[PDB]
Amino acid sequence: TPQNITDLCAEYHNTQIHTLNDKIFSYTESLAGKREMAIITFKNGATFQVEVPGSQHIDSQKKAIERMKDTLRIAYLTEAKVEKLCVWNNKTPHAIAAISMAN
Amino acid sequence: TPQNITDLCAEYHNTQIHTLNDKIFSYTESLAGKREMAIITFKNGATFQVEVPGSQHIDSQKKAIERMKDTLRIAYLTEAKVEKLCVWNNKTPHAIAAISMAN
Amino acid sequence: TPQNITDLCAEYHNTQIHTLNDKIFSYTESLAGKREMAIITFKNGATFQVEVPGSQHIDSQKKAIERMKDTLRIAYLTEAKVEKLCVWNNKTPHAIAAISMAN
Amino acid sequence: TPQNITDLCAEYHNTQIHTLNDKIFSYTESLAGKREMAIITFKNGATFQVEVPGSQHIDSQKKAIERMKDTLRIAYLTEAKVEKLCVWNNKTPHAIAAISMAN
Amino acid sequence: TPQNITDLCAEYHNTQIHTLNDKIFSYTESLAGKREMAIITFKNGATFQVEVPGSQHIDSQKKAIERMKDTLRIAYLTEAKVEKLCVWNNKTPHAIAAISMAN
Repeated sequence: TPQNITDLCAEYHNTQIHTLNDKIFSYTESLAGKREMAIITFKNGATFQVEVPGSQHIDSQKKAIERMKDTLRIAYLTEAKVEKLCVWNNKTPHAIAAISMAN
Repeated sequence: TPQNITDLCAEYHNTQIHTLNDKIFSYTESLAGKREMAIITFKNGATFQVEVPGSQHIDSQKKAIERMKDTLRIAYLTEAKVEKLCVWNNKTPHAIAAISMAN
Repeated sequence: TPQNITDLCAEYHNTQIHTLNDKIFSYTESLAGKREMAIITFKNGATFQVEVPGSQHIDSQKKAIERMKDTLRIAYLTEAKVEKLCVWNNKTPHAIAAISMAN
Repeated sequence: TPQNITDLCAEYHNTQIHTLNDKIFSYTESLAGKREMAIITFKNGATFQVEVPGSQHIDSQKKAIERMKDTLRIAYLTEAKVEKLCVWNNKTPHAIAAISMAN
Repeated sequence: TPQNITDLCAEYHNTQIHTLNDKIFSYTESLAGKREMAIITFKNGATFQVEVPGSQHIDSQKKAIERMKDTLRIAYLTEAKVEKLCVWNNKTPHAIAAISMAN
């Protein structure tokens, strides 16, 4: 059972860590059909998505996808520094699997 | 697989982008029957709705409609700048499909 | 499709607008059986309730009732100014149908 | 239909009102099995619980129990003053039925 | 019922109290399949998890697990002082059973 985001990220294929150490620059969310997703950017130009729930996700990820969008919204609004994102790099924008926040 | 609200908005019929770059001026919410909806305005006089869930919405949009009203409420209370709205222009008030928040 | 709370309120019988332009003075919440409700007051004494869900409510109102109590609690804690309430005046306390926040 | 927490409390057997007019001193919450509950204390030592959902509860109370634990947490974190609690007397700690918050 | 986290903790096998009296240093959460979990750390090096929901959990614990991750995120973002954690010490990182917050 992993002790940090880097070790967690390494348990999966097609992932990587992006280190941001910065607040979120913009937060976007959509209710449009088949694009029920969130998109965040950072001032360095990096863009990430929380994917639309799909057949790629198992049932236990459903609640966590919803939570992640909650987390990104409040992080954005509080200007919380994002340390790292673990992302799947076989999607464009890279798809968020995990987030760490630290000052 | 869009990277921003403008490219997302462009995937749908009967939509357009409004650029606000302003905080929400007023936030209204109703629990009355058949009008379970939210309405927001900006100081420029613009009015937008989150529509009552209906037959025009597929299942996956229902959860995202609830999220959007949560987003608008907290955006309003924190005086967060709304960058852009993607809206359907075949409804009055124009109906929100997506929001971006920046600055 | 309503442009504002006054127009929305006018679509229903037994309603009226109260214009408060003030923050909520007190917030009360109960989980007692058959009294699962919220009550708010303003400094002048005017009292309003979010009614216990009952057979007068259609299914779509259930989520909106829960949303309204969430809204009143955060409005209270943030000292947000309530502009207007649309209420049913065939109940005591008058029962909230919609709320507008501005200023 | 009660105007305030004192009148609501008086509708029930084994209840009493505690007048605190003070912020929550401590907030405790548990996910351990059969102890899925919250406990709060005030600086005077008075201690209160939100009971684990049980056969004493009716269905309409389930969502309100969850809401009450939400309210207690955010009240604690914002240092909001608690005016009164209506509690059941026949449990230790006394079990919260209702809360009022006021300036 | 228990009046405090220490008494609550002692009701269970394989638990202990950690006394932190410090804000959370880092907050991590994951939506990756089979690792839908949260991890927190403190400046003293201590690391804790909210376990992925599984067969060891009774159904009533499920909502409480989701609540705990909510609480840890907001505690982190508000820099709220964590007093104590009750944990299962038969897991690595130690698994959170309960939390107490006090200033």
